[PDB]
Formats: sequence, structure tokens, C-alpha cells
Amino acid sequence: RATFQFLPDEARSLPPPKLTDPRLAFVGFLGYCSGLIDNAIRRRPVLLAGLHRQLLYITSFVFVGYYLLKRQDYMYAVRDHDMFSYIKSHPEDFPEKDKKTYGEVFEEFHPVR
Amino acid sequence: DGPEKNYERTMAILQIEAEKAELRLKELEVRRLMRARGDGPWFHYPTIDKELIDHSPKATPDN
Amino acid sequence: PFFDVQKRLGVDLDRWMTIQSAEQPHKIPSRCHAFEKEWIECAHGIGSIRAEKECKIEFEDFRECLLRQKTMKRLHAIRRQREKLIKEGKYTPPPHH
Amino acid sequence: MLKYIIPTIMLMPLTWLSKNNMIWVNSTAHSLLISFTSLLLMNQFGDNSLNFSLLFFSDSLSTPLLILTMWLLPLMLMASQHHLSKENLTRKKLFITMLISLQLFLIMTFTAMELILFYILFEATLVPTLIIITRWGNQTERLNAGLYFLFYTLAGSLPLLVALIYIQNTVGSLNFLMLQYWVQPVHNSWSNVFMWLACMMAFMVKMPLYGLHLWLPKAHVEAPIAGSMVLAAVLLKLGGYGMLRITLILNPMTDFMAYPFIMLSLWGMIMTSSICLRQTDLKSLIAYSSVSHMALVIVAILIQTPWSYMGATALMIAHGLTSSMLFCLANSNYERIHSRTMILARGLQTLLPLMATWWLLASLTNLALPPTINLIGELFVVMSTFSWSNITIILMGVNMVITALYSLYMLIMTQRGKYTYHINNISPSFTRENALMSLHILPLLLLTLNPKIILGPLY
Amino acid sequence: AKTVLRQYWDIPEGTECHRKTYATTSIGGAAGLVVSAYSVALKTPTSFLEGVARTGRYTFTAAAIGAIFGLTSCISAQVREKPDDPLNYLIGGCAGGLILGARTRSYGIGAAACAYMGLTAALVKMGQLEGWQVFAEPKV
Amino acid sequence: MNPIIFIIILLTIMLGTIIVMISSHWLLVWIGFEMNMLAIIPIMMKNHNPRATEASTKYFLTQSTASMLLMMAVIINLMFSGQWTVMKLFNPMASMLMTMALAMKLGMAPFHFWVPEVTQGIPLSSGLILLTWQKLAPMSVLYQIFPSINLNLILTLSVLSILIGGWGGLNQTQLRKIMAYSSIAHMGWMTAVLPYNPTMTLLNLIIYIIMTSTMFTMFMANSTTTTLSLSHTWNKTPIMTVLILATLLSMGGLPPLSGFMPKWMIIQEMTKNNSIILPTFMAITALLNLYFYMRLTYSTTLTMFPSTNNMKMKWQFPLMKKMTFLPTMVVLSTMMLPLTPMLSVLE
Amino acid sequence: RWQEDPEPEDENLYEKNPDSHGYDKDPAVDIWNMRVVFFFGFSIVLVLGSTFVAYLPDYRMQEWARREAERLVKYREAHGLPIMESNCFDPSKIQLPE
Ligand SMILES: CCCCCCCCCCCCCCCCCC(=O)OC[C@H](COP(=O)(O)OCCN)OC(=O)CCCCCCCCCCCCCCCCC
Ligand SMILES: CCCCCCCCCCCCCCCCCC(=O)OC[C@H](COP(=O)(O)OCCN)OC(=O)CCCCCCCCCCCCCCCCC
Ligand SMILES: CCCCCCCCCCCCCCCCCC(=O)OC[C@H](COP(=O)(O)OCCN)OC(=O)CCCCCCCCCCCCCCCCC
Ligand SMILES: CCCCCCCCCCCCO[C@@H]1O[C@H](CO)[C@@H](O[C@H]2O[C@H](CO)[C@@H](O)[C@H](O)[C@H]2O)[C@H](O)[C@H]1O
Ligand SMILES: CCCCCCCCCCCCO[C@@H]1O[C@H](CO)[C@@H](O[C@H]2O[C@H](CO)[C@@H](O)[C@H](O)[C@H]2O)[C@H](O)[C@H]1O
Ligand SMILES: CCCCCCCCCCCCO[C@@H]1O[C@H](CO)[C@@H](O[C@H]2O[C@H](CO)[C@@H](O)[C@H](O)[C@H]2O)[C@H](O)[C@H]1O
Ligand SMILES: CCCCCCCCCCCCO[C@@H]1O[C@H](CO)[C@@H](O[C@H]2O[C@H](CO)[C@@H](O)[C@H](O)[C@H]2O)[C@H](O)[C@H]1O
Ligand SMILES: N=C(N)NC(=N)NCCc1ccc(I)c(Cl)c1
Repeated sequence: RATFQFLPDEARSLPPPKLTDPRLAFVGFLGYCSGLIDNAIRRRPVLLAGLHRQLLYITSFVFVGYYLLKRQDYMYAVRDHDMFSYIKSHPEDFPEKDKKTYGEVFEEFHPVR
Repeated sequence: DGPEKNYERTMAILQIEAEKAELRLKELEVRRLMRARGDGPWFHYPTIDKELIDHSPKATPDN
Repeated sequence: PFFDVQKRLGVDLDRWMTIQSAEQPHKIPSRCHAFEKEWIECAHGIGSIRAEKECKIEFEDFRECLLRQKTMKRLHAIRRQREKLIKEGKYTPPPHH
Repeated sequence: MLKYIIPTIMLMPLTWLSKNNMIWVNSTAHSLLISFTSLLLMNQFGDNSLNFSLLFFSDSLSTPLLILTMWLLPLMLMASQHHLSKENLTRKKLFITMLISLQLFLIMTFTAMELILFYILFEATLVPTLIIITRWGNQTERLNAGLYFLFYTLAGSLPLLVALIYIQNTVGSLNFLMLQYWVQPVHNSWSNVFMWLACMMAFMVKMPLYGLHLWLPKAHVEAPIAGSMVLAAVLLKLGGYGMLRITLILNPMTDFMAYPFIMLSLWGMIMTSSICLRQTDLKSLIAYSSVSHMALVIVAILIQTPWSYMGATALMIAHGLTSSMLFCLANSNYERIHSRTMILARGLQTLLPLMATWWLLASLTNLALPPTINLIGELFVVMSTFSWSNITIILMGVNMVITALYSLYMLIMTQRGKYTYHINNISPSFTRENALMSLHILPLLLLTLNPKIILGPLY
Repeated sequence: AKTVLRQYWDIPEGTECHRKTYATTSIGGAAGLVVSAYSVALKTPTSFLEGVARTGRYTFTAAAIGAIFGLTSCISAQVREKPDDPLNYLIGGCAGGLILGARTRSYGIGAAACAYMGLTAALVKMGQLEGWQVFAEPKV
Repeated sequence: MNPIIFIIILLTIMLGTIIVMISSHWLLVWIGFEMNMLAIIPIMMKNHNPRATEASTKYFLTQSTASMLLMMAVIINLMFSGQWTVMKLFNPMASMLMTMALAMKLGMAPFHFWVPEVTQGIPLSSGLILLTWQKLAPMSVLYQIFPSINLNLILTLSVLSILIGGWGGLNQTQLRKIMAYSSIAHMGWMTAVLPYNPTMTLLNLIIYIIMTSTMFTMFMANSTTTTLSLSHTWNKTPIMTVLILATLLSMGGLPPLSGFMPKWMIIQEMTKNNSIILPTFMAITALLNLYFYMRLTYSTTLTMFPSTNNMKMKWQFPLMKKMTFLPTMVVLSTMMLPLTPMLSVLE
Repeated sequence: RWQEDPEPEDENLYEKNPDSHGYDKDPAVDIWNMRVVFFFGFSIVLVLGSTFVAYLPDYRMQEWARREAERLVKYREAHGLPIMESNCFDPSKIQLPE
């Protein structure tokens, strides 16, 4: 809602992503893969070389991914808050139907002969 | 798994997918109305901010 | 703006020159100052989709002030009707005109 | 499904971390262990499918296909490790990784509860399949075969993507359980005629439908043996499985939209059976055999009867094991003489007596000798198409005759007669080759004792 | 183009064929001219006369395809007394493809044109009947 | 070029783009484009050869022409509204001129002719800036003026760009000309969905930039500019051939790779608006892009092309190129599909 | 032409290892590869899997349905009711159009 803000203040009333979020685990995995590719293109032992470098790949991805996931969750909360409030403001456009049962509704039968 | 667990796990799955399905339909109709009438948070294309206007007395009166 | 850094930082880079009813040097007003003020205040905050229909009167008057197309049509008609009567010998302008 | 997805992924660390000389032993052993545990999917109920989560479910249709898929991975590893012996070590591990990733996409494809999740995995199988064909095929034409395989599939899939997304918009969901209850009838209109075509053409190309099948003989003749095994056994069945699910929401329009495709299949099956009588290439003969068999599956899915759906389900499983066996049998000859020409090496029953038994058993299942599940599937389809229209027994009858002629012609030409004099490198069959053949035919013949577990949801 | 397109769709199918053929010819001729203009601009003619020759060759070929489709589609509808049947445009579409094939002295082009133009024209009539939108107005 | 001068010129390329994206005034938007055009030309001429001179000249004439049409639209807009705010325009003639002006700046068809030639005539590092960073400013303007853009005009440009990009790349052996026609093809997808959902234009733009940066970085790593020169890569660095394969399949839009994501979300938005024929036509025509991506994968990774004897000398030296961010970019180019719902960050 | 390696000859695994199973050139690896294929393929999956399938509990409730049908026929025939009515659903719960 706030102009050119990555995370408006109201976003703090939502629960933050857990640090065991499955989406966050995937992002951390992508950082691990990036670390491996870095060793491979530079012709270093892929698994062993530069564990300090590999750690920072995992850490940076998880750090950025945590905030992206938080904004992602925030934008979907905002979408629903907007959508439900609009429905409340315009009842005549979203009228509750009278729900007929299947014993009353006539559906045509199409034999598979 | 016993039939009862799978049976009632299915009802839980169907509830979530039915609720999501209804919201998907509702969002399409809300989007249709908001865009056509411009009376909601979405499709709110900016107009000139009125705080830019200067209301001070001018060099001439008729303005 | 695509990125509203001006709002985030509260710095005015270019919006001081966006409209003619903004603050001018020595409070010199534009010719259509009142018309644009009325249009801007009518359409403020409701969005273009609504402003296109709900502020049509203000925008049309503002457009008339800017380009004066309806006035020039009106004056072109009177001037034409005068030459129609001058040649036909049906009207003598007054001394003051 | 995570009890199968995760151990399937763990096959990749296992292969890459294995000692240089144990990559085949380790991957083969542990992929067999995964195959063992897949039998737990047979906890099926009379009324309800087995629904694990919001993402994955397993009914009686997907369960046998999943078990076929996971059984095939160890067989493909056994079948490839000979011609990949001289391969670079890393390029051997990349080959195995392509097969493991294909199994991963496949078992998720058969259990996706949402159709757009099914679409992505259904499409994802292209990449590993294409890379196998074009990287590890032997001939120049493997490059053209890759392109035909890729663009035939995509020509159909991309319309399917539009149709599914349109269906989600109007219905609100693509969850297959939800579609069962929210399905509405399809009323005639040019708009629905093309919705029907978009929903069915992607699957028709995979089967393949006669006329749209040209990609298949190309791909088989150029693919490596493991590629041909998965192509025939499973990837063709993605078309059948997809059709069996999507036809739910195409009623009653399927009544008249089926006619052009039943005509193509009923006539196409006689045409492709007769092509087999004059094929000079053994792999190409088996490829064209699949087209004829899968024509029956297309007809059965389109006439939409309880007997035809049971027959289609059995045919897909039976064909999967038989066609995979036949490709493996032809490959063992190829690894010796290095040609696919059927008439090149003759009278092999004299030189390889036990491999000639496998050739016999494979042929008998291919011609549908009762009570094999090949015959159970083919018979159930013929019963239902007879009720659809009595005259279909004429076309079914002729196909059965021609199917026997080319099945035994392949047996007689390669195994009987006199051996070719100048061919003198026919070594005795290896244990690996004999075990590979028996791991095809024994489960195929065992399923005759208990055929209900491959008859599908309408049993 | 909107004015000529509207005229074609405002006279009912199967009625007043001459008027229809003028509309399809007008559309065809304009398409041929557009092709000539880019062709002359991007592949300079050796002489002014030739550039005129190329222009007339394309504009006539395009106009012929338009006239024959408009003639065939209207006459087939009137004869068959089926004004709103997509099949009429399929007959008109293929006939146009044949004219293109004749003007090119290539049977294979004529064969392919009669097909793809046949399907495309029949697809247009269904779109008109069912309201298929190509450039669909934004809505949601 | 002095290294300090190169950095100052690069930062001016970015400053001009930034000015366009933060300006609320049409005059400052025009200034941003002019400042950006001034700074990029010396990057094109950096190697000083006749092809660089021809490329820069063709670029200058095209961009300078577009700016005059851009300023014409702004002044017409001023006459008919009396303001300069960056938003919808108040005159249809102004909207057309501005829309064409931005189409020429992006190199959309039929204003596309400069893109293949300019890209071929400048180094790879300069080509990377041209086909990536230079798209930001014109797209950021379209993102703000779309409510007044003529739908038939913008969809016509999008259709022609996808066709001409797809067909144009089929006949190319030069890598820089292959990237150029690919860029034209991808520009069409971005503008095709702009009338319906500008958020999907940004997604396509971001993913296109990541994939395009990845490819250019890999071409720079090996100093390859032709198909045959790139076909020697399997003999120098085998790993780089696998990254090229994965990236190229991604640019083709194949699931489950990231490049499928924008094609997928654009088709969703178009169908929600009852646009069925256009997305179908667009998806099928994008198979042309997949075709000439697949040729590169064949000659690069899935076969082994003949090598030369002197290639053995290169085995004894390591890669010295910076290859900045390539490990990150390639992973993003390929393994992002599971995170598609993150597109709401762009909302 | 070019400088190319000639096509290598065919290696017969039996020449070096007359007891080869066709899995590996190393005899010890070749034996282990055979052992895992046979033990895990035949002894486990095929033998135990076949036994597991044979003793599946009432796969898709076919036996329960037969027991249930017996219960219904016994009841209905004793009470004189039809074995099976043509109407699946109670007609009092249906409201026809018109
Ligand atoms: C829980 C984990 C599950 C695994 C999921 C894998 C998903 C794909 C991840 C892609 C990123 C892989 C890492 C980047 C490649 C670097 C590895 C390499 O270049 O060569 C292999 C290398 C061993 O060879 P070497 O170069 O000598 O290094 C010595 C170190 N032992 O290093 C090694 O020892 C092996 C390193 C991994 C090899 C990966 C091989 C390519 C995999 C891509 C195929 C597509 C993935 C499957 C698709 C479905 C995705 C689930
Ligand atoms: C959308 C959802 C998915 C989320 C995507 C998230 C992507 C964004 C996350 C950032 C991506 C880049 C992360 C790169 C991590 C590797 C950094 C590293 O290990 O560097 C090792 C070393 C330089 O490290 P050093 O500069 O000394 O550390 C201090 C940094 N201020 O020296 C080296 O050898 C580095 C050389 C290899 C790196 C390539 C060249 C780039 C140079 C980067 C410099 C360091 C940047 C520090 C990154 C911090 C990011 C939080
Ligand atoms: C995760 C969920 C989302 C799913 C999306 C898909 C995820 C996968 C994304 C992949 C990202 C790219 C990174 C792939 C890592 C590949 C590792 C690898 O290929 O091994 C390295 C090796 C390079 O050689 P080298 O470093 O010198 O080691 C000694 C051998 N000479 O390589 C070689 O030597 C091979 C040289 C021969 C070339 C063989 C090419 C065929 C094998 C290609 C497999 C990878 C295909 C990836 C495409 C997508 C697959 C789905
Ligand atoms: C492999 C390709 C297979 C191709 C299979 C071809 C199947 C052909 C199906 C033709 C029937 C289509 O369905 C038919 O469409 C038209 C749409 O205009 C509907 O009819 C509608 O349009 C017609 C105009 O022609 C009007 O006269 C009618 O009043 C209106 O309701 C019909 O109610 C419907 O019966
Ligand atoms: C309902 C409205 C129907 C409108 C129909 C519109 C049809 C589309 C027409 C497009 C313009 C004609 O298209 C153009 O025709 C000429 C025919 O000479 C072709 O020209 C080709 O054939 C002949 C003989 O070879 C020569 O003209 C020319 O040397 C050759 O290139 C062009 O290659 C083609 O691009
Ligand atoms: C190579 C293949 C290229 C892609 C081929 C795709 C074919 C798609 C068919 C085009 C779309 C249908 O074609 C278009 O439909 C609309 C309806 O919305 C028609 O719209 C028409 O409806 C009314 C009648 O009700 C007419 O009086 C009016 O002139 C017009 O608005 C157009 O006259 C027609 O041109
Ligand atoms: C529930 C999960 C069960 C998983 C079961 C997986 C079964 C896998 C069976 C492979 C067993 C082979 O175990 C094997 O043992 C010996 C002794 O340690 C190892 O070491 C051996 O290498 C070579 C074989 O090439 C021998 O000649 C040598 O005598 C010995 O050093 C092998 O490297 C190892 O491969
Ligand atoms: N279609 C457009 N032009 N705008 C647009 N994205 N409308 C859709 C409305 C929407 C969707 C998701 C979210 I999260 C939010 Cl907050 C709002």
C-alpha cells in the first residue's frame, strides 16, 4: 500500500515465513547448486573446493529468498483483503443463490450405447 | 491406511480444493467489475495529485 | 513514475513543473489556471477510469480553455454571417466597432 | 508419493558418489529396492481412490502404470551398461541421471491430482528423452529423430495448455477429484469442437494415432536401447493415461468427435500391421507393431464403456512389457552383428537355443496367445467394440490374422532357416542378456494368475 | 480497413454477391499494394517501370484471390441455400488458393494454398458466428 | 578507453535509464533517453573498426529518430491537456507516435532491422547491454502509458515481432545475430500481454534478461561469436556446453525450466480475457525459436564437432574471464519454475 | 579428410573372462552385478512381490460386495420384496419438471 516500499508496515501483522519453509529449503538448495556450478566452471573439485564460498552461496540465497517469500505472502494477503472487502461493498453484485438439490434440478441423460 | 482415514482425508482435500475453486471464480468476477467501474483498489490508474496546486493569491485576480 | 523514489525520499525532482497551476515564480498564473485546478480537484484520488466519466464536464471546459476550438467556431460563424450581410447590403457596423 | 519421489531422487547422489566401478551395481540394486516398495500402492478401495495429499493421488489406473515405470528403470540400466562400457565415466553418470530423472517425472505425472501439474511433468519427460536419443544414439539420423519427436509433441501440447487454462478459468479448478463432481456437459458448437480437439490431440500424438505416428518409427530406430524401452513401455502410455482422464469432461461431445479418430485407428491398425509384413529393419518392425497395438487402445478409450476401459488398461500394461522385451531381444542381436537388418542374421535358433525360447515367448505374447494379459486386454476391447458396432469384428478379425503373420514371420526369419555363413561372432548369450529377457516375460506371465490388479478403475 | 471490412459483413451471406465480390476484391487489392510497397522499398527495382510491373503483378494476384473467394463463397451459399454454414468459406478459401497456385505456376503451392487458405477462411466464419475475438478487449 | 572513463560512461548509461524510471515529467523522461543514447554510443565504438562505426551510426540514426517522435507525442499531449505528467496520454495521435517511438527504441518489428545489424557490429559485452539493460527504459514507459495505447497497434507489433524474430533466426550462423532475432521474438511476448496485465510484462522482461545475460556471459567466457567457433567448446570446457544446453532449452520455453514460466503466465492472462486465438498462435510460432535454439544445442553439446590440432594448446590454460554472476544466473535461468508463485513480488 | 582414430575392434567379454556374466570386465564386479540382479530381481521383487500380491486384502472390496449381496438377497427373498428394484433412487425424493 505504501508507495515504493518493499514491505509496508501492515505486512508485519502477517506471520513471517518459517525458517523451515519448504520454499525456503528449495531456495537454499539453488544456492548450493550455484556453489557447485561455480567450482565446476572454474575447474575446481566440485564438492570439496572452497567450502567458505559454498556456504556464502547458500546463505545469500536463503537471505534474499526469505524476504522475497515474505513479500510474496504479503501480496497474496493484500489481494484477498481487497477482494473480500469489495464483495462486502457491493452485495448486489455477489448475491447468494438458492441452492437446489439434484433431485429437483433437471439434467439431461446422454446414453453411452 | 484404513478406509476411514483415506475417506476422511479425501473430504479434507475436497474441502480445500472446493474453497480454492470458489475463490478463483470470485476473483475473476471481482476483477471484471473493478476494471469496468474503476471503483476498487485494482485498476486504479493515477490522476494528478491535488496537493500540487498552489492556492496563494496570484499576480492577477481572475484565476 | 515506474519507481517512485521521489515519494519515498520526499524529494521534488520534476513534479514542480508537471502542471500549470503549481506554484509559479512571482505567483504569475497560467491562463487556464482555474480550469485545470477544477479538473485536478474533481479527479483527485478516484482514478482515471472513474475520472474519465465523472469529471467529463471539468475536463471539457479545461480543453475549451486550452485550445479554444468552440470559441473560434463561434467567432468564425459570426464573422461569416457579417460578410453575408455586408455584400447583401443588410447591415452597417456601428461607429464604435 | 514422497516415499517414492524422494528415494528416486536419492538415486542421483548414489550414482554420483559411487565408486567408479560400482555405478551400475549400486544404481541397479537400489532401483530394484524402490521397485519392490512400489507394490504398496496396491492399497486400492472399491469406491474411493487413494488420495495422499493435495498434490498426489493414486487410483487403479495410475497404480499399475507406476509399478511398470519403476520396474523398468532397473531393466533399462541392465540393458545399457554393455554398449556404454567404453563411455567416459562422467558421461556414464549423466546417462544414468537422465534415466533417473525420467522416472521422477513419470511417477509424478501418473499421480498428479491437478491437470496443470500433470501437463508440466507430462511435458518435462521430453527433455531427458530427447537428450538420450540425440546424445547416445548411434546414427546420423538421431538428430532428425530428436526434432521430429520434439516438434510433433509440442505441436499438440501447446494447444492442450491453452485448453486446460481455459477450463480452469470457467470451471474454477483443474483438480481431478473436483472435476468429477463439478463436470458439466459439453454442448455442440464450433467453440467446443476445438476445445475437444485441443484436449485430445496432444494425447493422440503420444499414443500415437495413425497418421500422426511418423515420429515414432524414426525415434525407435535411432534411440539407444534404454531409450527405446522407456519410449515403448511408458511414454506411449502417457497418451493413453491422459486420454482416460480428460474424457471425463468432454461428454457428450465425444459421441461424434470420436468418429474420425475411431476410423483412423480401426483402419490404421490394419495398415500398420500390414506394414510390418514388409519391414526390412527389425526395430522398425517392432515400432510399427506398437502403432497397431495402440490403435486398439485409442478405440477403446473413445467408445467409453466399462469393458473397453478395462481392456485398454490391460493392453497398456501388457504392451509395455512385451514391446520392451522385443526391443531388448532385437538389441542383443544388434550388439553382435551391429545391424538392424532383419534378414541379415538368420537361423539363430541353431546358435543361441535359449535366446530362441525368449524370441518364441515374446512373439506369442505379441500375437496375444490366451490366457496372456495381451489377450485379456485385446479380447475385452474387441467385445466392447462389437457392441459399439457389430461390423467392427471384421476389422478386428483381420488385424488378429495379420498380427500373427508378422509376429511369426519375425520369429521364423531371424531364428529359423539356415544360419548366415559369414557371420561368425555370435557368442553365447550372456547371463545379463538372459536375466534381462526373463525379467520381462516372467512378470508378464505371472500377471495372468491375478489380472485384476491391471484392469483399472472400472474393475 | 475497418470500413471495407464492415461493408463485407453488413450484406447477408448469399445475398448480393456482386457487392460481396467488390468488398473481397477491395480487401485483396489493398493487401497486394501493401505487399508491393514494402517489396519495392526493401528490394529496389532496377527501373521505375519494373517497380510498377512488380506492383501490378502483386496487386492483381492479391485482388484475384479476394474476388474469387468473395464470388465462390457467396455463390456457393446462394446455390446451397445455407447462408450461415462455415463450409461456404472453405470452398471460397480453397478457390483462392488455386488462383494463387495458378498465378505462380506451381501445383504444390496451389495444393498447399487451397488447404491452408481453405481452413483459415472456414475458421473465420466460425469466429464470426461464435464471436471469437482475435484482438480481445481487456476485461479482467 | 581509460578505465575510469569506462566506468563513468557506464554509470551514465544507467543514470539515463534510472531517470526514465523515476521521472514524473515527460521532459525528464525524454532527457533520460537522450542521456542514455549519448553514453552508449562510445561503448559501441569501443573497438574502433568499420563494423563498429557502421553499427553505431545505424543505432544513432534510429534512436535519434525515435526521440523526435517521442518528443512530438509529448508536445501534442501538452497541447491537449496542458500538463507533463507521465501517465496515460490525452490524444490518440500522441499515443500512436509515442507507441511507435518506443517500438523503434525496442527494435520491435517492423522497426526491427537495426537490431540484428547493430548487435553483430559491436562486441559481446556491448551487445549484452544493448539487448538487456536497454530494454528497461522503454518498457518502463509502456508500463505507465498502456491504458491509452491502441490495442490493435500494440498487438500488431507483438504479432509481427514474434513472427519476424522466429523466422529471422532460422537463417543465422552468427551468434550475435541469433541473439538479436531471439530478442525481437521475446519482445513480442512482453507487449502482447501488456494491455491485459502489465505485471506479466515485467515477469517476462526479468526472466528474459536473466537468460539473455547467462548466454552472453557464456559466449564471452569462451570468446565465441559464431556457431562453428562455439562448437569447439566441448573440447575446451565440457561443463560450459551443459550450461548452454540447459539455458537454451530454457529460452525455448520447455518445462520444467524457468523459461516456460513467462509463456505460461502470459497464456493464462490472455485466456482470462477471452483471448484464445492469439496465445495459441503465439505459442506455436515460438516453436521457430525452439528450432534454432535446438540447432545450437546439437552443434554445441549433443554432438562432438571436428576440432583442430592447435586446440590442444588451450587445454593447458585456465579460464581467466571474470564470468561475473554466471553460477547464479544459470541456476536462475533453469531451476526457477517451482517458485512461480513468487511472481506476486512484482505486483 | 582429417586426423581421426580408427574404429576400434570388437571386445568379446568371454576371451579374457570365460566365466563372464556379461556385466563387467572386472570378474569380481561382474559377479556382484549378477548377484544383485538375481537376488533383488528374482528372489525379492518377483517372489516376495508375487506372494504379497496374492495375499492382498480384498483388493477393491470384491469379496465384501459378494458377502453383502448374499445378505441382501437372503433378506429380500424372505420378506417377499423384489431382489432388485428398477429405481436406484427413491422416487419420493425426486421432483420432475413440468
Ligand atoms: C538431494 C540432492 C538431489 C540432487 C538433485 C540434483 C538436481 C540437479 C542439480 C543441478 C546442479 C548440479 C551441480 C552442478 C553440476 C556440478 C557437477 C559437475 O560438474 O560434475 C560432477 C562433479 C564430479 O566430477 P568432478 O568435476 O571431477 O568434481 C569432483 C567432485 N567429486 O560433481 C559431483 O560429484 C556430482 C555433483 C552433482 C552432479 C549433477 C549431474 C547433473 C544433474 C543435472 C540433471 C538434471 C537434474 C535432474 C532433473 C530433475 C530435478 C530433480
Ligand atoms: C528469486 C528467488 C531465488 C533467490 C535468488 C537469490 C540471488 C541473490 C543472492 C546473491 C547471489 C550472489 C551470491 C554469490 C555468493 C558467493 C560469494 C562468495 O562466496 O565470494 C567469495 C569471495 C568473495 O567474497 P567476499 O567479497 O570477500 O565477501 C564479502 C562480500 N561483501 O571470492 C570469490 O571467489 C567469489 C567469486 C565467485 C562469485 C562470482 C563473482 C561475483 C562476485 C561477488 C562478490 C561477493 C558478493 C557477496 C554476496 C553477498 C550477497 C548477500
Ligand atoms: C530442480 C527442479 C527444476 C527442474 C529444472 C531442471 C533442473 C536442471 C537444471 C540444470 C542446470 C545446469 C547444470 C547441470 C549440471 C551438469 C553437470 C555435468 O554435466 O557434469 C559436468 C561435466 C563437465 O565436464 P568436467 O567438468 O570437465 O568433468 C570431467 C569430465 N570431463 O559434464 C560433462 O562432461 C558432459 C559432457 C558431455 C555432454 C553430455 C550432455 C548430455 C547430458 C546433459 C544433462 C544435463 C541436461 C540439463 C537440461 C535440463 C534437464 C532437465
Ligand atoms: C479431425 C477433425 C474432426 C472434425 C469433426 C467435425 C465435427 C463437426 C461438428 C459440426 C456441428 C457443430 O455444432 C453446431 O455448431 C453451430 C454453431 O454455429 C450451432 O448452431 C448455432 O450456429 C448456427 C449457424 O451455423 C445457427 O444456425 C444456430 O441457430 C446456432 O445455434 C449448432 O447448434 C451446433 O449443432
Ligand atoms: C477476403 C479477403 C481475401 C484477401 C486475399 C489476400 C491474399 C494475400 C495476397 C498477398 C500478396 C500476394 O503475394 C504475392 O503474390 C505473388 C504472385 O505473383 C508472389 O510472386 C511470386 O509468384 C510469381 C511468379 O513466381 C511472381 O509474382 C514472383 O516472381 C514470385 O515471387 C509473391 O511471392 C507473393 O508474396
Ligand atoms: C495461418 C492461420 C492464422 C490464424 C487463423 C485464425 C482464424 C481466426 C478467425 C478470425 C476471428 C473471427 O473473425 C471475426 O469474428 C468477429 C466476431 O467476433 C466478426 O465480427 C463481426 O460481427 C458482426 C456480425 O455479428 C459483423 O456485422 C461485424 O462486421 C463484425 O464486428 C468479424 O467479422 C470476423 O472477422
Ligand atoms: C536395505 C538396503 C540394502 C542395500 C543393499 C545394496 C547391495 C549392494 C551390494 C554391493 C556389495 C559389494 O561390496 C564390495 O565389498 C568389497 C569389500 O568391502 C569392496 O572391495 C572390493 O573391491 C574389489 C571388487 O572390485 C574386490 O576384488 C576386492 O577384494 C575388495 O577390495 C567392494 O568395493 C564392494 O563393492
Ligand atoms: N491485470 C492488471 N492490469 N492488474 C492486475 N494485476 N489486476 C489483478 C488484481 C490483482 C491480482 C493479484 C494481486 I497479489 C493483487 Cl494485489 C491484485
